Amino acid sequence: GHGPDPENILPIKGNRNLQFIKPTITNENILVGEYSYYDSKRGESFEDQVLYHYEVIGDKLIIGRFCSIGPGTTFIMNGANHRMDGSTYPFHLFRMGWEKYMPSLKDLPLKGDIEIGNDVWIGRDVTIMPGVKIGDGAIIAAEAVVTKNVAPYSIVGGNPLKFIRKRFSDGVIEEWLALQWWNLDMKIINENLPFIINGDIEMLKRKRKLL
Amino acid sequence: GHGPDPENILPIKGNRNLQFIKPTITNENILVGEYSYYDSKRGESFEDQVLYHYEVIGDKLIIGRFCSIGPGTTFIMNGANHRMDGSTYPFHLFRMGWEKYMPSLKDLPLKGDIEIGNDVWIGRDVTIMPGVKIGDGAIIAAEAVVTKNVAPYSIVGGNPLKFIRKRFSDGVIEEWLALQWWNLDMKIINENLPFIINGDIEMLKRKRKLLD
Amino acid sequence: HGPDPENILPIKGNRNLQFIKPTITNENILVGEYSYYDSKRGESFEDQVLYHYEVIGDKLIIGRFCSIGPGTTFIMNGANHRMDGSTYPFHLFRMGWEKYMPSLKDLPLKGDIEIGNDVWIGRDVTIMPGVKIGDGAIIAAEAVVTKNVAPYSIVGGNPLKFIRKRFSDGVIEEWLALQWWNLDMKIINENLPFIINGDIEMLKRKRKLLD
Ligand SMILES: [Cl-]
Ligand SMILES: [Cl-]
Ligand SMILES: [Cl-]
Ligand SMILES: [Cl-]
Ligand SMILES: [Cl-]
Ligand SMILES: [Cl-]
Ligand SMILES: [Cl-]
Ligand SMILES: [Cl-]
Ligand SMILES: [Cl-]
Ligand SMILES: [Cl-]
Ligand SMILES: [Cl-]
Ligand SMILES: [Mg+2]
Repeated sequence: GHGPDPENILPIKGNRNLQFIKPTITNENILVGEYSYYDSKRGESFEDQVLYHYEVIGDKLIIGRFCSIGPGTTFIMNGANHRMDGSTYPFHLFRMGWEKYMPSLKDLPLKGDIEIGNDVWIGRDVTIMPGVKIGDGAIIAAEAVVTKNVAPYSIVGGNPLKFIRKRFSDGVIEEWLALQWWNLDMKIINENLPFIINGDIEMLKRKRKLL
Repeated sequence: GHGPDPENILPIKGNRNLQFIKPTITNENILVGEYSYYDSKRGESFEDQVLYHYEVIGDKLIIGRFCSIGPGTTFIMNGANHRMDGSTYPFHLFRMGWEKYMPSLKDLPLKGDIEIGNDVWIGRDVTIMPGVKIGDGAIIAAEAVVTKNVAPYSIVGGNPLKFIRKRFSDGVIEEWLALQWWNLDMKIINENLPFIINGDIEMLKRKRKLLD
Repeated sequence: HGPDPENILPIKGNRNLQFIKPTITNENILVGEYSYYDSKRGESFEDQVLYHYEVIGDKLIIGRFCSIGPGTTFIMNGANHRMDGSTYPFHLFRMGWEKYMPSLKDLPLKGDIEIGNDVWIGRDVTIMPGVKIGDGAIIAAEAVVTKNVAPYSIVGGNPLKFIRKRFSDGVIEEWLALQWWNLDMKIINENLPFIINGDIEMLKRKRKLLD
């Protein structure tokens, strides 16, 4: 059985910062696929990086498989959102007669769930805004503030986020998105690792005898 | 008078991070209005977020009332601004003969006070540069670097700062600025609170027309 | 006359501002005299050098009399992954994947980070791999240096933007021809009132009688 145990929190026995995210999950509304890792700074858990995530709001954080999440990467959820109709001041938090002004969930600018695809490389100290969707194979530069959606297999970075370039031609991206090697069994992946790594997409298609 | 005590440092039960700024001010030249709060990370003091702030400079940091100041927000004052006529190296700091090369403040590029208005929402990890004016009701996006003045009731963000959009119409902004609910008595603030929150500016305008 | 460049803590009472050169213990880090690091809480400069691995052999070079603000980070080439297909570092987890380690040809290595002399680097700046920064250049705070920085130019932001040139083209050439940082400390101490007040025309007179 080539490969590490995806349920083993600390796969690299010399390393104590790099953690497989999935088996560390405790909270709800957080779904992280197998083999996705978080390379922490001082050993902090991935969930500590998830901020403003209140069960009451119901927003979710979805991360696909085989994702590289750099140290300091922050996920800002909808809890950070202030009401923008009149004053942005959350009077209700202080109570003492102001709890009657408790906002409804429909009074708040809810941006939705954060969805991160598979095989995603997220640079160091990246901050991710609420409602952001990130496509498979996407690359996010370090120190980037992801203020919008990121296309599959695209390189982006900066504050606010800027589109740098697309990794492969539009046709090639289609083939990767049609293949979805991350959803295959580990037996198949291990037998296809060379072509996945060197990006020989036209060999993977021969490897998978389709109809 | 309903509402929390503005003198109360930690006004929320079971919260050790969100603080009322004004009653924490120990240092000078930091003028912060009532109800303006700082939601700290590890419970750190607001003043610790104020950098390069030396008293003799008379450099002032002004913040209005009812401001939301996110965690990690730092305020860069003039202070340690190196000379830019030649070498930016601060020789005088190391002394041992170099102390005579202390820059005259006439030779220093002072930008002036940091002035932040009322009802301002500043996101997490924002950096604010010297001499920056921020108008009432503005919104600073998270991780932003304020390198320029921010117009009242506008949304800004980025590094360097970019203008995103205006919060409301020009006419509606004028109505808020003519209102100045933060400058009204707490009695009548509570009396207008349901409208201040849902943004019923038309009602607020009517209430103030009545108050003449 | 002046401070001792071999003194780790040049200022009495200051436990944060360090001379970088006498603190260096690791390899491939070359820092000139009088260049200092004004740390947040006393941390060593080397700790601000990230993804610096011996197996790559990339170097960090910094001239003399550089001001480096707190939180400044230097990102080296050990960060980037293979980008031909999957950016997932399989080889790290081993257990049958160690064979999939990428060669140097497979990696998008950007080279060495070279910073000149008399360079002012603001607080919380991040330096990307392969970046060259000219002499006298000023790096604004919070900036992410994603490209080369011309000598005596002011830059900042993420990604890096060009703000302005400090002096005219002629004056810049004159500073670059002067190189006061290469003069003997006896000569520098005689010219400090001119190095600081920027009066370079008087320096050209003085260098003429020196040459
Ligand atoms: Cl919760
Ligand atoms: Cl959604
Ligand atoms: Cl764009
Ligand atoms: Cl190959
Ligand atoms: Cl300037
Ligand atoms: Cl703009
Ligand atoms: Cl009153
Ligand atoms: Cl190493
Ligand atoms: Cl091996
Ligand atoms: Cl010498
Ligand atoms: Cl002078
Ligand atoms: Mg930018």
